[PDB]
Amino acid sequence: RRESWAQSRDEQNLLQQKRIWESPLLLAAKDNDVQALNKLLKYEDCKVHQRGAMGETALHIAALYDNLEAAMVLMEAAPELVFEPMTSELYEGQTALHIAVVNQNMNLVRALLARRASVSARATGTAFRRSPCNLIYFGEHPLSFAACVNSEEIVRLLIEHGADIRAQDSLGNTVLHILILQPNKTFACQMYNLLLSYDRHGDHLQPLDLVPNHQGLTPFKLAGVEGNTVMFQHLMQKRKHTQWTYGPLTSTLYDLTEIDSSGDEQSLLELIITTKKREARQILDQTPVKELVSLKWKRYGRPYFCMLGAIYLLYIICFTMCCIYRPLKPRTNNRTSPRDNTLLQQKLLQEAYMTPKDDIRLVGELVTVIGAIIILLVEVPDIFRMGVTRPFHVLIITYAFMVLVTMVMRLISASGEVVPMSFALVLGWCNVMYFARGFQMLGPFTIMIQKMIFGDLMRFCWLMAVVILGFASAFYIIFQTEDPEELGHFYDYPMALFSTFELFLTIIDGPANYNVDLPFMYSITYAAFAIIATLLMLNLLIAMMGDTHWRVAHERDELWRAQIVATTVMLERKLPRCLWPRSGICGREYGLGDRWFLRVEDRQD
Amino acid sequence: RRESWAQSRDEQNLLQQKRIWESPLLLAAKDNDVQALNKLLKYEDCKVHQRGAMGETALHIAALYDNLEAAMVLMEAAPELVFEPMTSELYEGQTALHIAVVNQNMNLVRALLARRASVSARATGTAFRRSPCNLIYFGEHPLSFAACVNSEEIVRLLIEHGADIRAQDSLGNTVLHILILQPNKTFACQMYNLLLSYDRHGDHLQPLDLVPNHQGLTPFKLAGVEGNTVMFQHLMQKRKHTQWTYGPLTSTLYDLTEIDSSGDEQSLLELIITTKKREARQILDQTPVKELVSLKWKRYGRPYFCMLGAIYLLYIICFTMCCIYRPLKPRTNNRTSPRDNTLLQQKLLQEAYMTPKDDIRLVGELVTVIGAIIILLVEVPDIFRMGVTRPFHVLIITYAFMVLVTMVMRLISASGEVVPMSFALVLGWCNVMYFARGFQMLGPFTIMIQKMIFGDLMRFCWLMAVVILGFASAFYIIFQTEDPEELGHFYDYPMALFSTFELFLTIIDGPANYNVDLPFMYSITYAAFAIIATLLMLNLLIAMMGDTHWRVAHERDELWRAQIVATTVMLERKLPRCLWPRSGICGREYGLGDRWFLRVEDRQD
Ligand SMILES: CC(C)CCC[C@@H](C)[C@H]1CC[C@H]2[C@@H]3CC=C4C[C@@H](OC(=O)CCC(=O)O)CC[C@]4(C)[C@H]3CC[C@]12C
Ligand SMILES: CC(C)CCC[C@@H](C)[C@H]1CC[C@H]2[C@@H]3CC=C4C[C@@H](OC(=O)CCC(=O)O)CC[C@]4(C)[C@H]3CC[C@]12C
Ligand SMILES: CC(C)CCC[C@@H](C)[C@H]1CC[C@H]2[C@@H]3CC=C4C[C@@H](OC(=O)CCC(=O)O)CC[C@]4(C)[C@H]3CC[C@]12C
Ligand SMILES: CC(C)CCC[C@@H](C)[C@H]1CC[C@H]2[C@@H]3CC=C4C[C@@H](OC(=O)CCC(=O)O)CC[C@]4(C)[C@H]3CC[C@]12C
Ligand SMILES: CC(C)CCC[C@@H](C)[C@H]1CC[C@H]2[C@@H]3CC=C4C[C@@H](OC(=O)CCC(=O)O)CC[C@]4(C)[C@H]3CC[C@]12C
Ligand SMILES: CC(C)CCC[C@@H](C)[C@H]1CC[C@H]2[C@@H]3CC=C4C[C@@H](OC(=O)CCC(=O)O)CC[C@]4(C)[C@H]3CC[C@]12C
Ligand SMILES: [Ca+2]
Repeated sequence: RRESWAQSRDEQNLLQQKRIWESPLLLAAKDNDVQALNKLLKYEDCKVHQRGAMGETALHIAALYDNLEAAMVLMEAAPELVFEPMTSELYEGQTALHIAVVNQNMNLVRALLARRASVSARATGTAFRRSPCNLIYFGEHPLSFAACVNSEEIVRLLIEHGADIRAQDSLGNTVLHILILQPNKTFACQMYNLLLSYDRHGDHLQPLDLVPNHQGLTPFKLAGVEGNTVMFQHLMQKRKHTQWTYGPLTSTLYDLTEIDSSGDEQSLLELIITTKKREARQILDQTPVKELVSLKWKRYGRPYFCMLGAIYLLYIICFTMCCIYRPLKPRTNNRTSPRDNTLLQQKLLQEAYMTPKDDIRLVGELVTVIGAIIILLVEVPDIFRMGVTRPFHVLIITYAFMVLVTMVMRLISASGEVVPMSFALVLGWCNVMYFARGFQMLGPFTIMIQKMIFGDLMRFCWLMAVVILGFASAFYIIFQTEDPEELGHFYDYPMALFSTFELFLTIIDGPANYNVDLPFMYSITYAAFAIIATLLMLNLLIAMMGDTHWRVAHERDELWRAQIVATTVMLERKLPRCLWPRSGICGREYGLGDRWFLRVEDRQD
Repeated sequence: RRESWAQSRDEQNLLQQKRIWESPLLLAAKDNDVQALNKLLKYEDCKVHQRGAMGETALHIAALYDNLEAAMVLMEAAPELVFEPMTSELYEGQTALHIAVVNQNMNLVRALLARRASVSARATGTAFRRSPCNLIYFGEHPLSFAACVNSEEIVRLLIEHGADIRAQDSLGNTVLHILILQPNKTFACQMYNLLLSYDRHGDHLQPLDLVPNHQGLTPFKLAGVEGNTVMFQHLMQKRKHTQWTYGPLTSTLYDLTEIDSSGDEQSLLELIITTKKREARQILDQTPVKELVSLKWKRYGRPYFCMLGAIYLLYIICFTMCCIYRPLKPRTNNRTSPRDNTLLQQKLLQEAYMTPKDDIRLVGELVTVIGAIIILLVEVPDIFRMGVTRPFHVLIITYAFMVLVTMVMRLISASGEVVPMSFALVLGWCNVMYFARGFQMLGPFTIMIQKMIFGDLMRFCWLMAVVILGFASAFYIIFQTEDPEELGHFYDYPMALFSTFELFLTIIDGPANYNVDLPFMYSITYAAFAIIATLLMLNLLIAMMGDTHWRVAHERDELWRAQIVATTVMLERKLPRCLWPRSGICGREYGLGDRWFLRVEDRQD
């Protein structure tokens, strides 16, 4: 199932080595063999256009095994074999110019250009596309191939012979975008300068560092999403304008145009926080950005997050107050058939709103219903307007349904409404833990409780729900032939599981009676449940929750700053303008244009 | 709100760059432009006194962007432009001599001194004052500016031209005080020697290392408060007088005048322990001081701290003894209206002191009242005599009120006095934890209990008082329609919070009855409270109290020595002389003057 692509790849690469061993022409191109390559091309031609296992000529082989002399003898006998690409599906459109560039063969690339090779050869195969299957993402063009391998010789050689500097691949990446997607980040900085040096701006469109992809990303914005910090410090030096320097002081000044959210729908700060990478959050510490989100939060962002956290805390007190005064008449019927098993003595009211203390509650209930529709008007026209659904969004909409269920369940006088009022008194209060991110020291406590549930408890609840089902289905059998008035823990099977879950966690004690003879098999089975499940499997979980606290408190300040960017972006697109002005100091009154700058000085030495 | 100071700073620094771009004269001073600076000053003058955005001439710009030749052409056309300072509020009083010194421009400072520049220019701006807003604290004078940048050339150059070595800024700091407030501490040691070398003592007042500030600190005492250890080892070598050396032995001898508390109101040991810095306690390990407070404590300081801890331990036993024998007659009235809810059967006496076993208690009560006025006579005329109130002071005055409340509450025969007797039996005993600092190994256990309450429990009680209010207001609703004779934990709402606080910490068990049918929603809600709140949020707090024990026991001996200095200073000003003599061996009988020395020998090699 969807794994034969790596199986057919390995059969095709072995099919290449079979046809390279059958033909005497092509076996005389692996190891050069100029004595026989003369003699084979002397016979008549012996089929100079022999296609191998993957669409290849005899000149592709001599360029691939780095045979300079075997191609010089071949090109003098080749009428047009520089022109033909490979005609495969795996390696499609790869001319012989591509192969001679990647191997840094400087003498062969001078040869193929001399016989008029096309430098715009679209190598549109499937072994060159951006994929986790392919270990290389070089591009499509020989200028793109020469840039990724860090060869400063062929790059000068191809531009002189007319290579296009603005060519794009299938993913729309210009030749400066692929250099950001390379592992050797230091060598990609020099190639970023050398390729942009061949940009004579002749009233063409945007000058090669602003050309977007099919997604819309510039090379600056692509270096932010991909977590490329070395190609971010180097690309920022075009944008800072250093003012006066005064001994050790240096009053630099950053441009801040593609970083801050303009009238354009996206910004750099929105792309960093919503991407699926982890190294992209490392770029949120650099000197243009760290002084931006800590200036956008100290002013304009903390007072709008505490006013939004004091209305909600005076809302969920208004909901708790109008819910512990719920109606509750004294009874209707007699004590039903179970003798003393059924203790319940209220059976809440039907439809009486008299007695004016209930009219005070009616004002306190309509606030909690209006307050639960406004949640469904700023959350439901977000997901059903953007489509994708990527987690306190889902704990504030679930609260918003459980109030709206209770309204429908009361107007029709349905009976049991203590169940929607128990998913709203605990989902409603435990969302005040969301507002513990405007405080730095209370911030990543919400991170630890996520990584202890979904990372250390969902991985060890499957080895605890097996021991608990093992010993509760053994405790039930032992106390199945007993009298469940004394020692009545395990009286039926749904209670045997709940009263073994509690004995696991050591919250209830552990049963004994001392006035009766407990069955013999209980004293052995419980003395093996106190060992395998109380001190040895519970105290393995508490140790797993003691190095998830450690590896989060070790990076306390980095997890908080990613909670401030994600809050400020959420609070900027919803809360409108004239209450949230642009950050920084504008141009247009200091002779700088329509750009929004942000200066900062730092003592260096 | 009080953040426009950094906003008006950034607009003013951009207003400088606008007026530097409008004037052809001043734009010909950034990049020197000697072709046009000749042509502009040839026209007529074209306003040689043009003030820019911040009070500046055209010569300030040529000194700020390090333009030597643009000022040489300008000063020959400048009639008096060396004289005028900046006339701003930000950069006020800064002449052009200040700017040429900071940039280490040696050729320009020779020029401005040749045209008779004043070297006593009070640069009394607001961008030079000591503040966390300003990244530099250089001073006011060009001799003060040359000392901070570590230039040994201009410092010789200014003293030859008559710079005052004893000048003071607005904060009273002489030129040796600012060198202690510099980050490069190694380079500030050489400048301390070179500036003090120009001190020919000519029957002037105290020789430049004893001149106080407006606070009263000498440069030696300022190096103690500011935590500057490198400027403390270097400044101590003036004070030690080395005696005989005998192979590896070396019997050095320290001066100990500005360290130990003289008749002067302050000492070095009082300033270290009462300042708001943390690096100031690092200086309390150096060789003059560490052998002082460990000689002031082994004798004279431990026997006066254990006699003061055995009177108090025989006082709080006298208070416990006279409080569990409190009067308690057998009743007055009947069992009041609640059936068996009100179990109480004493209702303490009014005013009977007969039956001579009560006359023994009266002697035991007057000791506990006299003992609680003496606390209010050595503590209340301290805070209301010094004004500022900066924490076992507040747990010994709170004990002193709760005894004095109980005296007033008994003489008027008021009813409920079990509440002031319960803030005095627990505040009174838990102050014997104060006297666990005369013991080295019991010492910083009092530090750990502070940093676990005010540092790890006041930060995580706000994420626990939300879950506890969430589940107690859900447990109350479920057991609101029940019979609270069986399973009567949550019978009213103040008890639902207390019986969920206890279920959180796992001190009471967890309710069950097994003879009745508990409601269905309880078995789900409690099985989610045992997970989110017993093993996952409690065992996150216990891990937070396991790396606060670690980071205090790692520095066990440093926290104890700061508890001995703070005890010895407190016990020296209250307990008078003739019971606490001066430490060290005096002069005046060995030909050394009126100084109090302390010798120590150490094997070196
Ligand atoms: C009748 C009166 C009482 C009206 C009551 C309205 C408020 C109690 C509600 C209405 C809309 C709610 C907001 C709707 C959306 C959000 C975003 C939501 O953010 C997330 O889910 C996470 C995003 C992030 O991590 O930044 C958190 C709750 C919050 C602020 C809600 C807080 C409480 C609000 C203001
Ligand atoms: C921290 C570790 C132990 C997590 C492991 C998860 C499970 C082992 C626990 C967590 C939730 C528990 C359940 C939560 C609630 C109930 C309902 C309880 O009784 C009922 O309310 C249903 C009976 C009825 O139908 O009336 C029976 C046990 C059961 C299934 C519990 C069985 C054990 C469960 C699956
Ligand atoms: C009738 C008889 C029993 C008189 C009883 C008097 C003592 C029981 C009281 C009176 C004054 C009290 C003292 C008043 C002041 C202080 C300083 C106080 O120091 C601090 O608060 C912290 C200072 C530091 O950290 O060094 C600690 C308690 C102590 C020694 C008190 C110890 C107990 C004393 C001697
Ligand atoms: C009747 C009920 C409400 C009991 C009330 C008890 C609290 C009011 C008391 C009991 C124990 C006290 C604590 C005991 C010990 C310390 C350590 C103490 O730490 C230091 O003083 C260390 C610094 C130093 O070296 O002086 C600070 C006060 C504190 C937290 C105390 C704070 C107040 C507490 C919690
Ligand atoms: C270690 C963690 C859990 C600290 C978190 C702090 C709070 C969650 C705790 C600490 C003190 C507790 C309070 C201490 C004492 C009381 C009084 C108690 O009943 C009373 O005495 C008042 C009722 C009446 O008026 O008669 C009700 C619970 C309450 C408020 C407790 C509720 C829970 C509190 C606020
Ligand atoms: C009636 C019974 C079933 C009670 C049901 C309780 C649960 C449905 C609730 C109560 C507390 C909740 C948790 C409270 C806090 C968090 C942390 C929260 O973490 C973050 O959002 C961190 C990331 C960020 O910074 O936004 C994720 C949800 C989670 C696990 C919640 C998941 C759902 C929980 C377990
Ligand atoms: Ca128990």
